[PDB]
Amino acid sequence: MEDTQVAVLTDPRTGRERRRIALAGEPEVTAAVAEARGAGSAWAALTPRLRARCLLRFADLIEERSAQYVVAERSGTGKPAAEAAGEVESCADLLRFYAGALRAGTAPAAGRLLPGRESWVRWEPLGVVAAIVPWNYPLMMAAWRIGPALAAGNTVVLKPALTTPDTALLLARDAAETLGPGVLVTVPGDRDTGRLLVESAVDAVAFTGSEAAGRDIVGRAGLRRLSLELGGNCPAVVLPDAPPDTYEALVRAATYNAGQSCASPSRVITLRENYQQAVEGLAKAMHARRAGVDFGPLNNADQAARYDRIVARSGAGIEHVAPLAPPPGEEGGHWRPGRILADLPADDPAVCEEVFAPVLTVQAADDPAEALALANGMPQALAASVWGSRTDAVLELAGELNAGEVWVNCHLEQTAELPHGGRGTSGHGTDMSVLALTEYQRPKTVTVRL
Amino acid sequence: TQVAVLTDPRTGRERRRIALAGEPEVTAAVAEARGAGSAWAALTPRLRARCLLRFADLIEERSAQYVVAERSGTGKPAAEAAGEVESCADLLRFYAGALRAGTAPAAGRLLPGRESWVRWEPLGVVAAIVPWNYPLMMAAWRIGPALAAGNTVVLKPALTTPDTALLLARDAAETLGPGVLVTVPGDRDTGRLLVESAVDAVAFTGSEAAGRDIVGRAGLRRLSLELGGNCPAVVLPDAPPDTYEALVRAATYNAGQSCASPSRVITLRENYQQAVEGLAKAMHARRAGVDFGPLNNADQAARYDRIVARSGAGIEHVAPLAPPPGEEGGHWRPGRILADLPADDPAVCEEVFAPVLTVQAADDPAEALALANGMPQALAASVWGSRTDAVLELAGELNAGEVWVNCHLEQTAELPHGGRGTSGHGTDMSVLALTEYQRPKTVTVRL
Ligand SMILES: NC(=O)c1ccc[n+]([C@@H]2O[C@H](COP(=O)([O-])OP(=O)(O)OC[C@H]3O[C@@H](n4cnc5c(N)ncnc54)[C@H](O)[C@@H]3O)[C@@H](O)[C@H]2O)c1
Ligand SMILES: NC(=O)c1ccc[n+]([C@@H]2O[C@H](COP(=O)([O-])OP(=O)(O)OC[C@H]3O[C@@H](n4cnc5c(N)ncnc54)[C@H](O)[C@@H]3O)[C@@H](O)[C@H]2O)c1
Repeated sequence: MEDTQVAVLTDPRTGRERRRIALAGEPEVTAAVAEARGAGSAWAALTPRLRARCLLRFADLIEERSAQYVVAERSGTGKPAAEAAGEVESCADLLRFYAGALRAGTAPAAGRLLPGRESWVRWEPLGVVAAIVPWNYPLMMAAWRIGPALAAGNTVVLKPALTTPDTALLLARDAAETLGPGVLVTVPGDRDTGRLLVESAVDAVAFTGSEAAGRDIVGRAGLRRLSLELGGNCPAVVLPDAPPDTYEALVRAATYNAGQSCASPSRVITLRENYQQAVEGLAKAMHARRAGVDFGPLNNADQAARYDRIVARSGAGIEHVAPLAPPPGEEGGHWRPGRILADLPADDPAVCEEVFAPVLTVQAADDPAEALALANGMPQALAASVWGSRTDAVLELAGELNAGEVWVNCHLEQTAELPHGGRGTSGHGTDMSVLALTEYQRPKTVTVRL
Repeated sequence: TQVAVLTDPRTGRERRRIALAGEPEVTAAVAEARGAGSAWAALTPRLRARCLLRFADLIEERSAQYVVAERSGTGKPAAEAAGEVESCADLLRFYAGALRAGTAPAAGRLLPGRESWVRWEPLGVVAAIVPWNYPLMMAAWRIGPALAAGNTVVLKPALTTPDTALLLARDAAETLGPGVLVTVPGDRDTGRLLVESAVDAVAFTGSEAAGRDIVGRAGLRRLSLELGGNCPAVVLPDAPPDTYEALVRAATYNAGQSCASPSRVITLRENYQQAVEGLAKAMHARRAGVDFGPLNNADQAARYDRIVARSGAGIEHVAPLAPPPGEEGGHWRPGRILADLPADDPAVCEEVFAPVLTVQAADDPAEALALANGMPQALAASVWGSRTDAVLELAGELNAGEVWVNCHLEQTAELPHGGRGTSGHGTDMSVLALTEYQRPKTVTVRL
């Protein structure tokens, strides 16, 4: 029976049609998983040398076509040119990192561990990995999952978010040229496509997205290996001797990708002495950041309405709204301005919810110990920053914060070598660094009687 | 509070009446472990390792009581229980040492103008839920790395075998500090209440059905699963002379109640009959009640009966049953060799969890590998043969976390164990186990 599900995608900067795309249903998901399964034996049988070379060519091909990736990434996100260009560079770098890391791995030392036996330990891939990724960093979130998965010798079915299939489709095209047909397969679709993929004949699921989706996936993934990266609600603890550029730096991080980052600063926590300085300093810095000029739109109409709802429900006694300046002809885009909210209770909706927009709340604590309690007082625990001059104060807080990343006098700065990953309700995945490879491979002990 | 009335599996007679924990007791146990978490996590690695070394030595100092306790609800022979007490202490010493010797991604100037480093941090309170087949060792496998990583632990032993878990909690209190390890006896609903409690992670060892339930019940808690095996032993025609004796020894260890016990013997056509007869001769010398212990409980014995009755095996060799006088009411089942059976036979596809071996023939090593890898479960395997290229090529191809060559069921604290497929994806033993119980933190400092 002839049947095609269709999405008419729109540019978030303008609201106009940009792309009509067919969505994958059960037949396309089943076929994609079978294609990756069929490519698995030849891909896994490559030596590390040959596998690394393929991934290096993959990264160079992305780089060679970087202008095309930049346009594709911006079409569905509204990202500024400079942010998209940086993320294409970071994508290729991450692939190069794992290309090199897959040859440099270690295992428990081999030898005579049992009397009269020679033993060693080898690492082996899981098989087919499903990677399901959101719209906020389509290319980078794809790279975080497929990089280590492919490098560990798995094949991959990649399911991008409904509004941002574009770079995932280019990745599949360029992987076919450099890794081989079927090694990386992309299936565009909405949430239902993702659910079908989780129930398919894949060996593992690598998910990045909302907590509600994460909780649904846990149940329906069964005994498949599961890696979750969920929301953050990240604190920034600002001490009275914080450096002069603290407010500019925090506002720069909060308006990067229009504040649509898991690890963006959200909950600014000061002491009593610097509370009003921080509110005014953040308000002045944010006011210089104009939506439509200095950062992009929110991804879609649901995000903009959600922003509106949380702002309306907040009991903030102080509210500073930055300018809204959509370019000519872009009034139909999902533009929302920067906001600073202050004078609000510890359980305020703007504090407790992940706003996912350039909104900063400001709370005051009596002393560093209460600031730490506020910072660690949320169920999510992903990233954090500390701002201050005194080594003992900031490094002690850095050890105490419940987060996979703690920045001191900076925020939202990442590199392929250093891990990222949550606690609490943020999921327990590890992205970046050599530590990410372990999620996609399993050890085998071989013990030989002499 | 409900009271469980436990019986001795060697006799069927009452042996212990012990409280079965419900929600109030589970909730209080988790709060006790949570209250101990801050001081335990604050110990330096030097002090934490010294605590765990004293824990291991206290267990060995009290090994006679651990042996009696372990045997009481299992029926294990004395020599097997004594060896498992030694392995328990050794594993604790291994993780005492490993916790000081860890590494992390190298620190330094990874970003311009930034100094970065990576530290490891505990999850918090870990729930350890373990089965009755190796009560002490499976407790050790979970609590060892969890405690060494700075977590406190709530340990939920199987209903029929709380005995050594209670001793561990007493001896942990004396060496690690009160509340660092808390033991909660109970049944599967005690375990479900623990999964739903305010623990940060669940480390589970047991049946596939329970694992599937726990996945849905555990929510966003970090989860580690060690589930069933159905382990093949590929026996080539040039396998060494002691092959059948060694396979039978591994299959009757702990009355075959091992996740990694050999189950599916797979030969070629030229050595098929030799294997059936050699295994039957070796198994016939192992008499249930003298040379190995009972099955754990009446459910296990009935499960044995159902699988054997359902099998379409054309060949069946039954070893003798010889329970001592006074032990006629225990859950005794004999060793068995089954052969001449289809590839989807119940005895082949199910984990019998008793001293039963099936024997199947393949045309060549390629088809032997297909059979060995043709099950949903994928935990451990062995290969028996003399030629280096043949056995080592098979060892690479088998889907298993452990492959033994010309041996079976031999483990040590340094070397990992862990499943694929429907066997779960946890890692036990080796330094690799520690990662399940800790999380990295990148600290990046602006210069
Ligand atoms: N922890 C991290 O590293 C990280 C990184 C980026 C984003 N995030 C989080 O992701 C969230 C973004 O929200 P969103 O609305 O884009 O997330 P979402 O969960 O709605 O969508 C994410 C992806 O999952 C798919 N999906 C949704 N429900 C599914 C289901 N039941 N089964 C299978 N697939 C399903 C979607 O189609 C999409 O591809 C934020 O909470 C953010 O913090 C976390
Ligand atoms: N390393 C491994 O992979 C490994 C090691 C030993 C045993 N095993 C497997 O363990 C199995 C033993 O079977 P069994 O019947 O004793 O196991 P089981 O799953 O019935 O019980 C195991 C433990 O889990 C508890 N439990 C049961 N259901 C639960 C639930 N829904 N939620 C929480 N806790 C629950 C029980 O009370 C007990 O403490 C075998 O299949 C064997 O292969 C695996």
